[PDB]
Amino acid sequence: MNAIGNFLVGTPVFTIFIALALGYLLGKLKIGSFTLGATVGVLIVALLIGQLGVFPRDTCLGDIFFDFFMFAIGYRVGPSFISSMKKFGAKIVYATLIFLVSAFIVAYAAFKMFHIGPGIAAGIIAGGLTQSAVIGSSLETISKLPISDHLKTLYSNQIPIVYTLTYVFGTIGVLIFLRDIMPKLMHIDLKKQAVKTAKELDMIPVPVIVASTHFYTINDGSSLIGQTLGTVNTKFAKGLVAAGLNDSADMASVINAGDVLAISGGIDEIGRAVQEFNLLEVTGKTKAYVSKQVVLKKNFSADVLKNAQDKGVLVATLAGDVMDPAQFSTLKPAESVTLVGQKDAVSEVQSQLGRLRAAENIINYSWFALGIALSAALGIVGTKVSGVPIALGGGTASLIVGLVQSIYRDKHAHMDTIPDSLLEFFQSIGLNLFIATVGLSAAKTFISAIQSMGISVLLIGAVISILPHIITFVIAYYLMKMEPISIIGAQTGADTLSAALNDVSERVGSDASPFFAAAVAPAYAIGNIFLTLMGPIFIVLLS
Amino acid sequence: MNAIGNFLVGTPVFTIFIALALGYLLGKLKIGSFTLGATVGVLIVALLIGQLGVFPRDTCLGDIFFDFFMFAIGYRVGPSFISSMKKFGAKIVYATLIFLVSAFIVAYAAFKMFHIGPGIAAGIIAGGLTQSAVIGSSLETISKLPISDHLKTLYSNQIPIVYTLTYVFGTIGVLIFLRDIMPKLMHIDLKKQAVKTAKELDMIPVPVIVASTHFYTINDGSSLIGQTLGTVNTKFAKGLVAAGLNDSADMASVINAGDVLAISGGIDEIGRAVQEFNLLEVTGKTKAYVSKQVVLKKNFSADVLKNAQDKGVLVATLAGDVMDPAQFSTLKPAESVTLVGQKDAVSEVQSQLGRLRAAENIINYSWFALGIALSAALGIVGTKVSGVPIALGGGTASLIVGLVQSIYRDKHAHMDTIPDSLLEFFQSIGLNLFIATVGLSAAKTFISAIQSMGISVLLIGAVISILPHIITFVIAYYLMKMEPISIIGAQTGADTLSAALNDVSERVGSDASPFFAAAVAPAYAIGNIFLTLMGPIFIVLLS
Repeated sequence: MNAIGNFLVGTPVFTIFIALALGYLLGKLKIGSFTLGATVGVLIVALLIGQLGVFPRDTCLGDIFFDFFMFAIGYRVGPSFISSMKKFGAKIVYATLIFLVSAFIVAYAAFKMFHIGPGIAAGIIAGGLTQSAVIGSSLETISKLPISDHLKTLYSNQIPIVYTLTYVFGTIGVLIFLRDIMPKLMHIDLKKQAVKTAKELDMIPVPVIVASTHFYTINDGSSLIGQTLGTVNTKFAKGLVAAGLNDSADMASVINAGDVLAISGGIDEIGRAVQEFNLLEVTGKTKAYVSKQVVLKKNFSADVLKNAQDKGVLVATLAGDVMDPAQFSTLKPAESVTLVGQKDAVSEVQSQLGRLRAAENIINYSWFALGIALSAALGIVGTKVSGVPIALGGGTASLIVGLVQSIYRDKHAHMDTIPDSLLEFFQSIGLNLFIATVGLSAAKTFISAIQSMGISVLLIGAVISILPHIITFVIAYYLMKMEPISIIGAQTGADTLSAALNDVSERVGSDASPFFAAAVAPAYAIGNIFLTLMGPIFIVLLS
Repeated sequence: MNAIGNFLVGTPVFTIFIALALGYLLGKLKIGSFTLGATVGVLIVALLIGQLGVFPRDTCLGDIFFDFFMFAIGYRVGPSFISSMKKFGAKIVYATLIFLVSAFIVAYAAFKMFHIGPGIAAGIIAGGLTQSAVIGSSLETISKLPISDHLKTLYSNQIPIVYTLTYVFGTIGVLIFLRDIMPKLMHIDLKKQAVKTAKELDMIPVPVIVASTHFYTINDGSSLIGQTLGTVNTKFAKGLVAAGLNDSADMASVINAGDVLAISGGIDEIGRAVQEFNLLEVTGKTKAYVSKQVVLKKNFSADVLKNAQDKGVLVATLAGDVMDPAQFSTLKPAESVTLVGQKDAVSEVQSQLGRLRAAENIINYSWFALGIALSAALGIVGTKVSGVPIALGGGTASLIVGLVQSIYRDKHAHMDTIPDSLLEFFQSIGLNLFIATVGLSAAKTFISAIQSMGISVLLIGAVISILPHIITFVIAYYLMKMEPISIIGAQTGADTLSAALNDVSERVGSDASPFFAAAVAPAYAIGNIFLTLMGPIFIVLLS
């Protein structure tokens, strides 16, 4: 099997993209009502592939794709972050500070009970709590510690092996617990509860009757013949604007036989007018009638918005449904109205109302590249506390950069934005590629550590990974009376388990995935910082 | 400036994603009617950034993104490749074999005239003809050559520097020549000529009147009252099918007052029926009426397709427009019909006609990963000819894999496909990232080679890069009577200038970009192979 092993180690792209192809197929497997999922299928396939030969750890593609994934989450959760935090931010910050202290207490108790060594303790924590930087901080701390050189070398060798052994369960077992067992224990369905919580806020509006233009043709003998376009437009009720005879929007032309009288507005109102006047619909071939999206200026005038109907343009909300005239005064700057009608009339009221909103299909390459560059530059930033180095790291820096960038783009919508399909693809493939890389990097060491310290360390790692979640769940749900989706998001952020984000978001759906990411984000930063600090203090205490 | 240089070299992601952000902004600059373009803006910004400090060449991200770009082109050009090759494939293969021999003749003549050394000759060819593997093949050949060790070392040192000096002009000047000067010299507009050539084939159909369902409400006193749904459906002309009273598709129910009579078909025909019966349109809230896309089976029955109208389902082409019944017999297997109507009736005729077609919005992660893995595995393949190693390489292997994968998916459409927006994003960012990486890798050597062999080598490289294009253009347009877009594509493929693909495709537009890529692809492979072989023979001849 030396040929297969040599080929797989020689070509890294082939291995990481053949573990990402069979991994998804394995993830699509459904047993009963339980689906393995893409992340678990990739972490299972990558280990078996990595048993074939030795694979060095690749920090060149995996880290960049993880940065892309974190930026995708931060950009997708941008607009709703403030609204989510105003409702549930202090509860989440009080649940992130309970999981961490509970994990500290449980780990200390188990380590004291089972006389666990310092290196094994730091490896177990780094694996079960799914924090990789713990191994580096522990290496630095054990280097500083005044111990014998042989003991320091022994601990520094023990740390990576225990981390690799425990990390396998700390990604599958914890994810299964907080994704399948947890909703059942809380007597709720993940999808249903997330959708209901998102409906409690203004996230998922009902589908609205879009207001469009129909090119009706006037037949001879109609009562509309002999009357001006302005007269007919005034005679029409709200939600029915005459956009102009033929291709002209002038208000003084008379309706002679053989002319097209384009009518814009809602479907039911247009149908009532059609039944009233016995008009005949014709699929008119004209490119002079359009719907534009206008971002209101800082001092948008109410008079022009009110008189756009008189000018011949239908004003509607961004969704597409026509809005009541009384809503005109309630409108505020930075809100995006939609003007539907003739080109000449829509290009003037837009000129007096604000500026055109950029469509979602166009991709802002400069925006995306600047976001990635700033994410890297911010992840560089760090500082040392009590001789222990900490930093924002790729995850936190990318999350913050995505948040601020999406908030700025939402505030000023005249610039283009990265499409949601692209963001979803990056969110999916970025985390899965990182999981594949780490699984391929650590499979032989895992099977070797099955033989030595095989059972005790694995079981203690499972206990330290599972028990804090249980106690924090009991405290939050039975005493702190949270909502289930917030509990799950706060725990996922506190544990710093990025693998759970993709799976829980895909089970929730795109409707409340922004809510889940918003719940995760504040927990993620505090969990990252405290878990990074968790290793060195444990080493100092135990040894 | 040592702090800035150290930070830029230390963080590679920051540098390559800050040269990709300012690069696009510089590319958006428009002077007169000439736009620099994304690729030239990135190659200009990256050189200035690379002058700050020394940057090692990164073959880890750039090569993978180039593979992604080539796969994106190969997948986008998949379905139309055979149709394009049947019309213009031999002309393209006869223009790829003229550019290469012309370049050989011109390079040999210039090298003999100016007593050009072997290493400088191989570097000039590798730079002007934009083929990087030439430097490696030349290094191997000069290693084999029985020359003095000092002379061999001198040539091996000279090759990279001359390549770096000449490569700057061989990417900007040639692109400008074949993108701006060439259309003007051919008295055609690139966009207009490409659109006309694509219209000559069946690529861009005119927008078609989509056939949909309107939920009309029967009012009291209507002539439709007292008649069965089947009777009304039979009384309706072609293109007007009664999809069922209320939410039931049964053919025997009578039309009582207060019922919704959903009518499916074309807008103008529905409007004529509305004028005939004075029906009132209502935005009915029902999810039981849908349009599905059915891929016909190998033995699709004509009887069921003919009687779908009687059953209550409108059959239409994949575009959306209703089709004539006489077209039913002309339909063939693997063609995708569209069935519009009630859920119960559409889920049965589909069951007897074939299988549902997968929507474009869904992304096939397994398909994409398998494509990338097979591209890498095929790029591994190679062989040696006359002691000179050649291989398919990333470009050719990825192009072939994308072609065959897209053709297979088009043949069997029941499986999902990678979205076109994602393919476009990869095609854009993949090449630009590679350009940024190579420009950052070679800027100090470029400015240094400005001082030594600054003018003569640069001018000879420009001549060898430009003149073969001119003579092959004259031969093709004035004697071989080609079309302009085919000439441009064949030359771009023969020169193996992947940087021109993105810019010419973006100027052409998405309408005929598949035609341009199809014209490029066969030229690309032969150009790659012959340019790879071009170096060693020149070294052997000159020295």
